Amino acid sequence: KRQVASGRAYIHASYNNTIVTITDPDGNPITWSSGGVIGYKGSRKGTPYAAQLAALDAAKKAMAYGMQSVDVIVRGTGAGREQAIRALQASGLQVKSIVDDTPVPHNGCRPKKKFRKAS
Amino acid sequence: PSRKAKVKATLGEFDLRDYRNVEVLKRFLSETGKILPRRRTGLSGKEQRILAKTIKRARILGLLPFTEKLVRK
Amino acid sequence: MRRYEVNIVLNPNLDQSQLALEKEIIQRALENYGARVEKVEELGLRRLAYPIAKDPQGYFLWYQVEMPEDRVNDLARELRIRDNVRRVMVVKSQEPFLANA
Amino acid sequence: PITKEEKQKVIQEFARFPGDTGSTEVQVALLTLRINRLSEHLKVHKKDHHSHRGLLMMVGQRRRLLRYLQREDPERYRALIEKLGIRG
RNA sequence: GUGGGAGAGGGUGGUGGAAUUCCCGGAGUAGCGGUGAAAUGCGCAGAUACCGGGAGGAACGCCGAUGGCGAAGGCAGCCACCUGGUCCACCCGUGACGCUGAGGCGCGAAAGCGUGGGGAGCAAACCGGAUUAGAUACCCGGGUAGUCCACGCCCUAAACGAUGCGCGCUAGGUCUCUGGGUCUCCUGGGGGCCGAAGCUAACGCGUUAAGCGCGCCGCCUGGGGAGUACGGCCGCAAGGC
RNA sequence: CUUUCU
Ligand SMILES: CN[C@H]1C[C@@H](N)[C@H](O)[C@@H](O[C@@H]2O[C@H](CO)[C@H](O)[C@@H]3O[C@@]4(O[C@@H]([C@@H](N)CO)[C@H](O)[C@@H](O)[C@H]4O)O[C@@H]23)[C@@H]1O
Ligand SMILES: [Mg+2]
Ligand SMILES: [Mg+2]
Ligand SMILES: [Mg+2]
Ligand SMILES: [Mg+2]
Ligand SMILES: [Mg+2]
Ligand SMILES: [Mg+2]
Ligand SMILES: [Mg+2]
Ligand SMILES: [Mg+2]
Ligand SMILES: [Mg+2]
Ligand SMILES: [Mg+2]
Ligand SMILES: [Mg+2]
Ligand SMILES: [Mg+2]
Repeated sequence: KRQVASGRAYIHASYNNTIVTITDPDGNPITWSSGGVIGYKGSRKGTPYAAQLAALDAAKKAMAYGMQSVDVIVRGTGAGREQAIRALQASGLQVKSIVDDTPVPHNGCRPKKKFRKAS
Repeated sequence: PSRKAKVKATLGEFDLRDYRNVEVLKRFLSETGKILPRRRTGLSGKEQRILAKTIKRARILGLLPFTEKLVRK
Repeated sequence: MRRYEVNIVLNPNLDQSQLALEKEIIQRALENYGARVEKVEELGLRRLAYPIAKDPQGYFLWYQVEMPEDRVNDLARELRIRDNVRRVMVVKSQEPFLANA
Repeated sequence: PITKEEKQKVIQEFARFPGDTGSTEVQVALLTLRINRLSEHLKVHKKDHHSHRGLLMMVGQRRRLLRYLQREDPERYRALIEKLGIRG
């Protein structure tokens, strides 16, 4: 209930789950979806299938605010990233563009043991 | 392949020590503020090595980018 | 002495008076430290690759000096004091190493 | 550092004859010069151990040249020492 | 000596952006996270995902190498000052001034110790979840010392090329870093590979020798007991020799 | 995932 149309679609994909946050032309989120948003509770959450149902929901919910034109901003490689992008490309929303914006440090903090053994 | 034609080739003689020719320097960065590898920059050990310091100076001066977003994907 | 290059970037929002003022202190400051100007370039405004102090543009200055090396570091402590001066960078001068020439 | 002046100013000041660029008096002279600047630099930067080695090296090279001197001509020696200001 | 060169060699100061954490503001709801599955955990005092602002600590992406520098330990954002080593050309100066080096003095990763400071992330110990027959572990969630800085102590290591230093002599080929030249190659220094002669138990080494010789130092003398006992020296202690 | 002994 605002009417936006033109806006941004943020896809935050990770190997543990995918979450889509649709927002306005300058940041403030309108509606968000995720693996949890929809049924899927644990492992199933990550799956590229959910990455779809999530994108769609995000858009559907976003269609209510009267969305249309959207700019997709992917963040992080993970189980079903490209899938979210495709979902949006369908749905209804017109995908103006897509852009990898995943963050990478210029070597700042020591990662958890989990992600070490690099160099 | 990576043979999209060297960057040194498509370019006339220029001072590599000059950290303000944003026009020319801009040339050695990819679709991001990343300094191109020798096998693209077409430079040489010594050259390449100086370029890299020249490009860093710029960035600090704000003339050149540290990193860009990737369009497409 | 030695030959250096002083790069100075300040607030792109300076009216003829404010701007011409900062240069007053710079010109002054240089002297006060032994900086002997050999020449200058004033490119002025340029679209920065990224924002500097929220501002997306910058006003550039370029002075090539000859001064007591043992005071180059102090000369720039001074230069950075100013609030409109958001970036100062001194550099030892060097032969323009060519390439592809 | 040591300007070319700073340097040559010493070389002439010790050279055994016009053109003497590397006699023993000269060499001991230039070394005493570097050793002083360096030991001066280390008065501060005590943690700069790396540069310290270079000192030990010069200090060696020096007494080793003096040793040879005081052996060949005991006179030029006492001359050189009192002059440069070595021993103490 | 004169003239040049490359370099993450070292020390002090300054400074740049990426990211993480925290705090403030907005917009926004019901989950986020995490695994092999999960759970602990965090979330309606509104978390996660998104935007803007701030603070702080630590490290320094691409360049970056199969690269470089140092005697080793080791050293990489940028800038300036201070400073060590080292290479090439000219062959100008001294005139054997050389080599090695018991002891000595100094240096010496990490962990560790003492006083003070700092503390974002990571994380011995520890507190929990899970897995398991059990789990004092691996996996997951927290987390203290510590990791950071200063000053002082510690002195060890697969401190490795597991290969002491110096010099002379003995096919080449190829790639590379750096200097000089008459610069499609010659010549000097350095890093790699293949390989003559030769060496080796074999593996392999081979002008960067592990080949042929000379000089000086350190060291070995079956495995275990044992780097232990004892004694002495050093150390605040742990411990070291 | 772990997944002992002979
Ligand atoms: C001689 N003194 C002891 C030494 C022990 N370390 C050993 O485990 C004992 O017993 C047997 O030892 C053998 C060599 O060490 C071995 O490996 C046998 O496997 C064993 O088989 C099973 C028993 N059912 C039979 O002893 C159990 O899993 C364990 O004891 C297991 O070590 O016995 C083991 C043995 O008696
Ligand atoms: Mg030097
Ligand atoms: Mg001669
Ligand atoms: Mg003679
Ligand atoms: Mg130590
Ligand atoms: Mg330590
Ligand atoms: Mg302590
Ligand atoms: Mg843990
Ligand atoms: Mg933790
Ligand atoms: Mg060679
Ligand atoms: Mg043979
Ligand atoms: Mg071989
Ligand atoms: Mg005691």
